[PDB]
Amino acid sequence: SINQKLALVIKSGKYTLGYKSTVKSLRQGKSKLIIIAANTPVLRKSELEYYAMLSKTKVYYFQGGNNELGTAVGKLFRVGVVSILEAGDSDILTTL
Amino acid sequence: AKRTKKVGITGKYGVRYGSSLRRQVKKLEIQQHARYDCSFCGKKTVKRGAAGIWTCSCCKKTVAGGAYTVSTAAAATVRSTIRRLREMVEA
Amino acid sequence: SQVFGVARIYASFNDTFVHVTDLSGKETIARVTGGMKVKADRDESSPYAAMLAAQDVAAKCKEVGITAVHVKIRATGGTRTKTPGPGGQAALRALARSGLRIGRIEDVTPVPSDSTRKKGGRRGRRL
Amino acid sequence: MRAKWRKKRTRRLKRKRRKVRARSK
Amino acid sequence: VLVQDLLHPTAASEARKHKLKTLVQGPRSYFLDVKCPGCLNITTVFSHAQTAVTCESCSTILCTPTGGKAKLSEGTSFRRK
Amino acid sequence: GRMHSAGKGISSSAIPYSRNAPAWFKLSSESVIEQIVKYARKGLTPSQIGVLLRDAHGVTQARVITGNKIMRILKSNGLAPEIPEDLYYLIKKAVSVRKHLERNRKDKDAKFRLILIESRIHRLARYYRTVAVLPPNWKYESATASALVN
Amino acid sequence: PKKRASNGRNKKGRGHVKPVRCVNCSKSIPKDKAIKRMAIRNIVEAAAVRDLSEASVYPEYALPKTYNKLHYCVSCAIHARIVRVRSREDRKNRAPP
Amino acid sequence: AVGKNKRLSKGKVVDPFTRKEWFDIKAPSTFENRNVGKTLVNKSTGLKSASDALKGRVVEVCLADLQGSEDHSFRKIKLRVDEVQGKNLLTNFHGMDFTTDKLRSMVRKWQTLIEANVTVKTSDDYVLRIFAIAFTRKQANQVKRHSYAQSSHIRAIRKVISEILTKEVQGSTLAQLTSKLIPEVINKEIENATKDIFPLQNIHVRKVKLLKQPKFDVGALMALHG
RNA sequence: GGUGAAAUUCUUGGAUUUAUUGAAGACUAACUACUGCGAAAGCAUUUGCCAAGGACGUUUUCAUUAAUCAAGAACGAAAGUUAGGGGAUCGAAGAUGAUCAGAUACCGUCGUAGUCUUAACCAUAAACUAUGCCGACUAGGGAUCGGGUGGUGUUUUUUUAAUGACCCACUCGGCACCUUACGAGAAAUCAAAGUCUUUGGGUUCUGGGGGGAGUAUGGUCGCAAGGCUGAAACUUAAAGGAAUUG
Ligand SMILES: [Mg+2]
Ligand SMILES: [Mg+2]
Ligand SMILES: [Mg+2]
Ligand SMILES: [Mg+2]
Ligand SMILES: [Mg+2]
Ligand SMILES: [Mg+2]
Ligand SMILES: [Mg+2]
Ligand SMILES: [Mg+2]
Ligand SMILES: [Mg+2]
Ligand SMILES: [Mg+2]
Ligand SMILES: [Mg+2]
Ligand SMILES: [Mg+2]
Ligand SMILES: [Mg+2]
Ligand SMILES: [Mg+2]
Ligand SMILES: [Mg+2]
Ligand SMILES: [Mg+2]
Ligand SMILES: [Zn+2]
Repeated sequence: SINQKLALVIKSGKYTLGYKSTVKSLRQGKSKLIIIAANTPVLRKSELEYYAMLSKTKVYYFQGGNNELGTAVGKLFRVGVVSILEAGDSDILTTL
Repeated sequence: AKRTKKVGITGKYGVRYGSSLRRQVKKLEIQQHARYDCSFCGKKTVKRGAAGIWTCSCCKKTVAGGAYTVSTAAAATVRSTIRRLREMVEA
Repeated sequence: SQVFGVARIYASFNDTFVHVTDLSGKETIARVTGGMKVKADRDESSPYAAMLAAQDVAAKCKEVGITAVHVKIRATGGTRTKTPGPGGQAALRALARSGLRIGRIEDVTPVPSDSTRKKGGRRGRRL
Repeated sequence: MRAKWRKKRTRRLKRKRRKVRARSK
Repeated sequence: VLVQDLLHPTAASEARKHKLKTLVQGPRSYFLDVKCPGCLNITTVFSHAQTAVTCESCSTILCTPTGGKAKLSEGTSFRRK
Repeated sequence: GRMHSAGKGISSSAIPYSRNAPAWFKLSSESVIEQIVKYARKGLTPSQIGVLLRDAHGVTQARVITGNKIMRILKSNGLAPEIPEDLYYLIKKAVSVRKHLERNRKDKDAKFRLILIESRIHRLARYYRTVAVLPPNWKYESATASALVN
Repeated sequence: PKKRASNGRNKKGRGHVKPVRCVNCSKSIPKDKAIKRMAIRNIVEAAAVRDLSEASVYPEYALPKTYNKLHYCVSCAIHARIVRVRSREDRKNRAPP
Repeated sequence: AVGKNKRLSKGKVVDPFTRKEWFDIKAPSTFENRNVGKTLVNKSTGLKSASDALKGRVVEVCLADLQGSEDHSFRKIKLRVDEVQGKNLLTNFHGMDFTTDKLRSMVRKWQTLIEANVTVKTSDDYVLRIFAIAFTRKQANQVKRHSYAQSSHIRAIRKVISEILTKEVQGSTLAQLTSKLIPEVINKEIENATKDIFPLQNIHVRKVKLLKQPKFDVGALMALHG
C-alpha cells in the first residue's frame, strides 16, 4: 500500500502539512511531490494543479477525505494536502 | 448523572400523550436534532433549518435532504440506481 | 424427401396430452386428450385412452400431410413428480404403428434449479 | 394427556389467574 | 511384545519416528554452505529458511521459503554441513 | 491446549542436546553482538533478530552463541521497548480488529473474537504488572489503544 | 434404548443439514436422513424397443436414457416395498446388493 | 369426461386448414445442409400479411441433421427465422444448446464438477453469454475412489476458463465462432490450457445464449444465404 | 382439474395447451459422500473488498505468564412482538367440497398473519452424541481430510526439467469406521461409558421414590407472549430401566 510509505516518510524524511505551508514550499521549489486529498474544494485543487505544472512537480490524488488522510500521515487533526520535502528513506518518489 | 431512565429527551412531555407515541417521537427527535457530516467541509457541523433542509455552518452550503435525516434509505437506493444506469448506458 | 412435425407428447398423471405442432411451434395441429375420448374420469391417463388419442391424431396428421414426427416426451415437470404418466408410452407405440414416420426422439420434462416451494406443508400429504 | 397440551392448558390457566388477580389490585 | 529394551532401539526406528517423540528429542534441520552462481561468496543458510536470503555480492536469489524445506535457486552448489 | 480454542496441535522447536558446544564456528561473539545492535538501531524485534541471525548468518541460537538472550542484550544496551513485543502485537491486533468493526456493524463473529483478544491482553497485563515490568496501575483501555500502539 | 449407531442418519460433525422434500408424500426431511435412490431407465421400454427400432429412421439411432433422483420419507420408503426391514443383527449390514 | 361440461358458454363451423398454406425454411451457409423444414400459416390476408407473423418465429434442430453424422447427436441449435423470400423463409442463428439426456448423464458423483460463465461482446455488437462445464478424471494408476479437487485449483481453472472464453470470443464477429464451435476447437484448447493443474475430462462447453442484437442489416443476412 | 371415487372451482367471453416476449419475489438443485469450517445455533451460484482462524513447518521470543470457574457478560434455530419496506410461492385463522352416526380432522380447492428485508425486542428446543472441561496410560485394522518428510516411482509439459496430478513409505492434527474384549457395565452396549472395594490426577454443575408442580408465593427481566429464581400442605407402594418367553 501507500500508507506505510507515508509512515516511512514521516519517520525518516522531511515533509510539511497544510495549504499555506505547501504553497510556500512549492513557491521556492523545495517540494518533490504533493499529495492532495479527495474532498478538497475543486477550485483549490485546480489552483494547486496549476502551480504544480508550473513548477514541474509531481502530484498524487489520494483516495479519500482529509480526515483519514490525517490518520494516514499519522497526525490527529485533518490535513488538506501534504508536501514531501525529502523522501529520506521512502520509495514514493521513485515509484508511481 | 443519569437524570432519567428511558424517557430521555421526551421528558418534557410529562405524563401525557401516550407511551407508544412518546417513544416514537423520541426515536425521531434524536435524529431530528443530532449532528451529521458536512462531507464537503468534512466535519460535524450540520443542523436542520426546517423540513428537509440541512445547513453546514462551515462551508455555508445547505443540502436538501430527508425531512428528519440527511439522507433516507429511498434516497440512497435511488442514487445508486442512477449511478448504475448511467454507467451501463454510456458503456 | 420427407416432411416432419413435432409430437410433444405430454404424459401427466391423472391425464394425458397429445398434440402435433409446426416445427416453429406456433401452428398447432390435432390436439387430442385422454379425457375427450373417455367418460370415466379415471382413464384420462389410461394407456387405452392414450392409444385411442394416438390413432386419431395420427390419422389427422396423415390427412393434413405431415409424414414424420419428432418426439418430445415430457412429464408433469416444474416442481412435481417429473415421472411420465402411464398412457404416454402406449400412445407413442400406437402412433408408431399407425403408419407415420418417426425421428429424433428426446426428453423435455422441465427441471428447475432448486425451485421455490413444494406444497403439502412440512409434514406432507398424509392418508 | 400429551405433555405439550398439558403445558398449554396450564399456561392458559396461569393467564386467567393473573388477570383475575389483577382485577382487584 | 512384552519384553524389549527402550535404552537402545534401532536408529531405523529413530529416523522413522517423529522428532519430538524420540528417546531424546532432537531437531531434524541442518545447515548448508551454498555458492552463489558467479560470485563465490560461500554463504551459510538454514535448511528451512522462512526468508528469501540472498547474497551480499550479487543480490539475485539463494533460497525461497516454503511450507517445508527452503527451495534453493536453480544454478547453485550446496553442501550439507 | 490452545487456551482460547479446541486445538491440540503441537508445532515448535526442539533445540539440540549440546548446550554450549558448537565449537565449529569461526565467528566470535562480539561480532554477533554488534551485529544485533546494528539491526536493533534499525528497529527490529527480537523475533526477527533471531530469525535473521539464523538465516543470513550461521547462528544456531543467540543463547549459546553469545552468553545471554536477545532482549537481555537489548536491555543491557538500553534499546528495550517500553512494552513487550507480544503485548504490543496483541494491541495492534485489537486496534485493527476494532477499527474493522467500526465499518462492520454486523460481524458478530468479529465482535466475539474481540473479547478473546482483549481478555488475553488483560491477563498478560496482569502478569507483567505482577513481575513489575509495567508501572503498577498500568491499564489498557480501548480509547487509548490506538495511541498507545503508535 | 438407542436403536441405531448412526441414529438412522448420516450426520457426524455437522449439526444442521438443510432438509429436502419427499418425492411421494412431499414431507420435509434432512438430506442425510433421506433414503436416496437413483433411477436409470431407457426412454421407451424393453418391449416397444423392437417396434421403434424397426420403425426408426437413422437405423440404430440412439435409444437415449433417463436419470431421476428419488427421495422418500421413511414411511413412503417402507410402504413402497423398498427397504422393508432386516433382523436385529442383520441391520448392521451396510453393503448394497 | 366428455359430458362434464355443465356450461360451455360463459354468456349463453369452418375447417381451419384450407386457409393454411405451407412455407419452406432455409438455414444459413455455415452448415453443410440448407433445407430445414416446412411451416404452416393462414392465408396472408390484407390484414395479416403472414410474413409479418413469421418475421420472428423460432425453431429447433439437431446438429446431426445439419451435418449428417450422428456424432453430433445431441448438439441442439435453435434458429430465428428473419426473412421470408417466396415460401422460402431465411433463418439466422439464435442459440446452441446441449441435450438433457447426455448432460444429465455427464454428471456422476465421486468427482468434481466445475461450471463457469461469461458475457462477452462480439465484433458484430452481439452480446453472447457462454457457459462452461467440466468434470475431473480419476487418472490411471489411481487408487483413491473419488478423486476430488482442492477448491483453489478450482478458482485457478475457472479464472483461466473465463479469460480464455473472453479472448476467443472478442475480436471474432459471429460466423468464425460458429465455425469454431462446430469443430469445438475451443473445447479442444481448454484442456491444453489446464492439463498441468488437474485432469478434467469431458470439457464439453455448454449451451450458449445471445443477449443483445444490433440493427437487422438485411445485407449480411443475405450474404449468409449465398 | 382432483381422489380410492367424486366434488367444490376454470372453460365458445376459447379453458387445459403451444410459441415469442416481460415483470415480481423466493431458492442456490443435480456435484453432495459415514467429506470441510465454526464455541454453538449454523454455514453450498460468481467476483471483489474488509478483517478473523486451525493444523502444519520452525536450532526465533517471553519465561510459568496456567486449568476450571460463584458473582458478572457475548452470541444464541424456528415461532412470536413493535415500525417501515417487500409481500411470487407456500401457507395456523377462516372460507368453502367430500367421508362418516357425528368430523369444526385427516382428503380437495382458495385463503389473511406469517413466510424476505431493514431498525429494535424476546433467550427459549429432543439447543442430542439425551455422554462438562483439562492432563496421563492402556488392543489391532484399513480408509479419508489438511499440512510435512523420503522415494532413480508413474503421467505430461520442453523425452525430459521445476511443476502439477498421481504411486509407495513415514509423520502431525482432524471427522469417522471395522475386528476383538484383557476391561467395564444390569443390559442394550462402550477404545471410552476402560486404567474404581486393589475404592484418591484438577475442577465447575446437577439429582435423592412418584405425584402435587415447574403450580402457589416473593423478587427480578420484558411492552406482551413469557423468561430467571421457586416452595409447602396433601396423596400414593409402587411409577421406572434393560432384556426373555408368550
Ligand atoms: Mg478453558
Ligand atoms: Mg497437548
Ligand atoms: Mg421403540
Ligand atoms: Mg441441532
Ligand atoms: Mg387458450
Ligand atoms: Mg448449486
Ligand atoms: Mg468439501
Ligand atoms: Mg482452572
Ligand atoms: Mg430447556
Ligand atoms: Mg483426558
Ligand atoms: Mg497430512
Ligand atoms: Mg487425519
Ligand atoms: Mg475429525
Ligand atoms: Mg428421597
Ligand atoms: Mg422426589
Ligand atoms: Mg422396555
Ligand atoms: Zn460546510
